[PDB]
Amino acid sequence: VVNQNAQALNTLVKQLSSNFGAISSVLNDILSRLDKVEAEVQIDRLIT
Amino acid sequence: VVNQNAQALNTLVKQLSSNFGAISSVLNDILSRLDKVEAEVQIDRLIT
Amino acid sequence: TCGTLSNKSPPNMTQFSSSRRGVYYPDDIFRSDVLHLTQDYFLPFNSNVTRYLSLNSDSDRIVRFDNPIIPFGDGVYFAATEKSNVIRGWIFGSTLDNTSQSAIIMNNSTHIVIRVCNFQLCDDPMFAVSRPTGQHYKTWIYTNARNCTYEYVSKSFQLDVSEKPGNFKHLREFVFKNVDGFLHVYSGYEPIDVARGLPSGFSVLKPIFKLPLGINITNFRVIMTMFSPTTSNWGAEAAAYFVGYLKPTTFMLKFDENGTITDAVDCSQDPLSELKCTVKSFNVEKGIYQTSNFRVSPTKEVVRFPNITNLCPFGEVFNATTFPSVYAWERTRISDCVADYSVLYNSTSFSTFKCYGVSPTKLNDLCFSSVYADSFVVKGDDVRQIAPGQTGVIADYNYKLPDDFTGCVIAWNTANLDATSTGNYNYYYRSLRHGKLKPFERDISNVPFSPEGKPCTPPAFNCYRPLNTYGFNPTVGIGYQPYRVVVLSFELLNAPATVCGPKLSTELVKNQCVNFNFNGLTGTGVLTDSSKR
Amino acid sequence: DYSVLYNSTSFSTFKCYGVSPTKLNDLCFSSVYADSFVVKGDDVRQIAP
Amino acid sequence: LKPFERDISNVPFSPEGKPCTPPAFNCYRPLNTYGFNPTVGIGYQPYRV
Amino acid sequence: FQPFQQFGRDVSDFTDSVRDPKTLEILDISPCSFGGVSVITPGTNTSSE
Amino acid sequence: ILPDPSKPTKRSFIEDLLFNKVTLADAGFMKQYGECLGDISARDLICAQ
Ligand SMILES: *[C@@H]1O[C@H](CO)[C@@H](O[C@@H]2O[C@H](CO)[C@@H](O)[C@H](O)[C@H]2NC(C)=O)[C@H](O)[C@H]1NC(C)=O
Ligand SMILES: *[C@@H]1O[C@H](CO)[C@@H](O)[C@H](O)[C@H]1NC(C)=O
Ligand SMILES: *[C@@H]1O[C@H](CO)[C@@H](O)[C@H](O)[C@H]1NC(C)=O
Ligand SMILES: *[C@@H]1O[C@H](CO)[C@@H](O)[C@H](O)[C@H]1NC(C)=O
Ligand SMILES: *[C@@H]1O[C@H](CO)[C@@H](O)[C@H](O)[C@H]1NC(C)=O
Ligand SMILES: *[C@@H]1O[C@H](CO)[C@@H](O)[C@H](O)[C@H]1NC(C)=O
Ligand SMILES: *[C@@H]1O[C@H](CO)[C@@H](O)[C@H](O)[C@H]1NC(C)=O
Ligand SMILES: *[C@@H]1O[C@H](CO)[C@@H](O)[C@H](O)[C@H]1NC(C)=O
Ligand SMILES: *[C@@H]1O[C@H](CO)[C@@H](O)[C@H](O)[C@H]1NC(C)=O
Ligand SMILES: *[C@@H]1O[C@H](CO)[C@@H](O)[C@H](O)[C@H]1NC(C)=O
Ligand SMILES: *[C@@H]1O[C@H](CO)[C@@H](O)[C@H](O)[C@H]1NC(C)=O
Repeated sequence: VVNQNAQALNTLVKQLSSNFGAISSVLNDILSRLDKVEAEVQIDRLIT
Repeated sequence: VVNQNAQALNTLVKQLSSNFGAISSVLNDILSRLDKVEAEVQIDRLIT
Repeated sequence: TCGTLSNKSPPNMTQFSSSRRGVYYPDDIFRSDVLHLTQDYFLPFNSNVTRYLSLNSDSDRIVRFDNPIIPFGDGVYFAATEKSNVIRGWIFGSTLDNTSQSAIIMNNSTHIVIRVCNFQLCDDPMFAVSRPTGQHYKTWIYTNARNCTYEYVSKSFQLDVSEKPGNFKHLREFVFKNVDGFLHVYSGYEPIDVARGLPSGFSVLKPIFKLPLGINITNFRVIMTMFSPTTSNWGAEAAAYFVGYLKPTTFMLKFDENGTITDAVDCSQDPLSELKCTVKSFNVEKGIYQTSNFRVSPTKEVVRFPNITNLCPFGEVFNATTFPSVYAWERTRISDCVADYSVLYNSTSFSTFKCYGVSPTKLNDLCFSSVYADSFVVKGDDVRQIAPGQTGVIADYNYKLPDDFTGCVIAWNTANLDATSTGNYNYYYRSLRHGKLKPFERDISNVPFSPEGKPCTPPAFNCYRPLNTYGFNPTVGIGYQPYRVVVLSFELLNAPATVCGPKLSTELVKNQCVNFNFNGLTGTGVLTDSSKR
Repeated sequence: DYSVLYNSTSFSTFKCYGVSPTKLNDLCFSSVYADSFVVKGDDVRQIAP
Repeated sequence: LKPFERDISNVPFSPEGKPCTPPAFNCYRPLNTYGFNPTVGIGYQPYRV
Repeated sequence: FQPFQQFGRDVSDFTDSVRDPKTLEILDISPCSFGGVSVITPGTNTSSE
Repeated sequence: ILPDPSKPTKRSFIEDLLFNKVTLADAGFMKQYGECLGDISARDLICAQ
């Protein structure tokens, strides 16, 4: 029971490294590199 | 119980016929027809 | 002509609290019977506001009549409290000189007047009004208004002089915002009976104007009356005004059935305010609740770029005497320099400036681990083909961009250079090949081409020279005219910055929540020393 | 084969819908129709969905 | 400029922050004419927007 | 309605009312098939009733 | 199975075996405020959380 709940949180943080089809897994990297006109398309892919 | 588990798998395979808003339900048909620059947008809709 | 002043004290800058004062409708969307939580420039609750005054002493021996130039932030909360209608209007602008346009807003004696001009403002812009019954006399506001590009005048009204002494009876509240060229004015009115300061209380300000002024508003100052019984020895009396600055904050707003705001929570104000905003509700049952951070938001920004000052050689790279032929395009490293593109604006205008994986106006504040520039000339008709996934004689046989390209394609017409007839250097493209190039592959071979896989020993049937000249005569139409192209390919690796945008750089701020930008890597957080290696 | 044309004519526009121009070289089509006309160079923008 | 802002100022511009009185080194007239001669190529021709 | 309001929406953003621009009359908009409908059947292959 | 007054723990003897026999993934809640700003090796899934 401890291991299952520990593991679930560990997979949940690791899921933040997924791109979900954005140009980057990193939010600051999109916002650094793209303008709102087209950053928001990429940010919405990470949010969803 | 048999019927429910049969029907759950049958609906799962049939759900591969959905487009999910891609140009085609058929993955080979996107990859056949579109460049990687813009197939990936379609593939991601199928993947997700 | 203008009035003049003397024996004038400096402003004292006494400060007061905007106690729940100065809420306004954040946008034009009609909402009814809903709670809306929103981020916008609002005046925070219990924010400081700076007071400015108009008071004679026992005699003209010393006077306050405060019309300093007041900075305009992302916006201003302004409240006038008065009895004798002293505060007539405002000048909004940049320099507040005839060297730049300013907006004048006057609650003039019978009309609201809005004018945008290059104004020669008076040194102390004011009305003069004959005290006992004179609704007007003269307006020492400006000498000249040279280039008036906007005017508005409201319908006729009357003002009471209300010259009686004592407590201030009127509180007039305003919010000014300047967004997308519009000056937004919100206002509200409250009956008051107070001797000093702002009274505490909730206020919502309704939209009064959207003004399509288009001015660069960064400063303002108030226009006030001075009074005389004899049209001489004008004096200042009976008013104060308070200025507060809007700051980007989250508010939760409650909209009536009629869609009026009737309560608001400043989510940053208290823990109870953060709770109310977290549970999206103005009433909260007994309990313990997890609360989302509205406590702290970054205000300072730290921008830190390598101290390389040398500008990139784009003038040299772009204004070469001749470029490569597209079949023999040349690649060059660009390094240890500041990629200021604005140096070109005086010299070359680009018909194409299309960037991939980078937005062309974030480009000014990135830094790159490496940059390569590929140079060649093509038809204006062919510049289409310099993009990922294109096809045609250039993309197939001369210059292929990769599908994963990141970089910018830059092109400009050079008929005044490359299509001169004066002994001119010829430009060539490969027209025939046995296969398509790979991305950033080159083929400078000039062996004769046969459609059959055979040697030629030309001249022979089914043998052709592979390279065609471009017809860059000066007579040809713009599709056939030469365009120079450079393709800048970037990479943004975890490696030392080699080219940077022109951003100025600022001191470190540590142990505070800040915005930061290191070599274009930008975020928000707390910076500290570290044990990391 | 469009490469037959690369020595005769360069196209100011070659814009494809539902098919990418590169993959165009290795598809087959159940049918093709060609609609032919002349317009201003200024009007060519209007021939798109 | 910010969006939909205008700047009709015509003071002499220095690349240095310090002002000038022209004619002088390191300052320039900020405004340049378009060369809308009837001879110029189509990129240089005037378009109304 | 408020004097300048043109349409109204519930908490679902369902446009439930609109001001007729000619009459200035306020119209309610209902969904085209409000409420539940359900069909009782014995099996097909025993009756089509 | 009762507590022992000769021990600092107010658990029984059996209960002290049970509490030793299960190992917590974080060894307890107190990953305190200062503790994640550590060395490069001190990166930790609990700090990532
Ligand atoms: C790279 O070089 C090779 C060798 O010259 C090229 O291979 C030729 O390709 C065409 C079409 O595929 C054939 O008709 C030739 O017979 C090939 N040559 C040989 C020696 O086999 C190749 O096309 C060039 N380009 C790329 C991208 O590989
Ligand atoms: C004006 O300034 C002095 C300090 O120089 C301050 O002590 C005083 O209270 C102020 N009075 C008013 C009326 O602002
Ligand atoms: C200005 O604001 C800060 C915090 O909001 C407060 O500590 C300070 O007292 C205010 N100014 C004056 C004059 O009180
Ligand atoms: C602005 O006003 C001053 C004051 O007289 C004057 O010297 C200056 O010439 C005016 N501006 C211009 C562009 O003339
Ligand atoms: C300002 O008020 C005066 C006095 O009533 C009026 O005559 C004048 O028309 C107003 N301003 C303008 C621009 O009309
Ligand atoms: C502003 O007005 C003056 C006339 O006083 C004129 O010479 C100048 O060209 C005008 N400027 C603009 C931008 O219209
Ligand atoms: C809405 O406005 C009308 C007219 O002002 C008023 O009669 C009505 O009571 C108002 N309703 C609320 C909830 O304020
Ligand atoms: C290119 O540079 C030379 C010397 O620096 C200069 O004479 C020439 O005017 C420049 N050409 C352009 C188009 O800027
Ligand atoms: C800008 O170009 C003009 C010619 O149009 C020239 O006189 C001036 O010196 C140039 N200035 C800079 C900074 O390039
Ligand atoms: C290609 O075009 C040139 C004229 O530009 C012509 O001389 C040559 O014969 C043509 N060759 C083929 C294979 O079309
Ligand atoms: C036109 O609009 C007005 C006001 O919206 C309305 O009174 C009138 O009935 C409409 N139709 C005609 C034919 O006037």
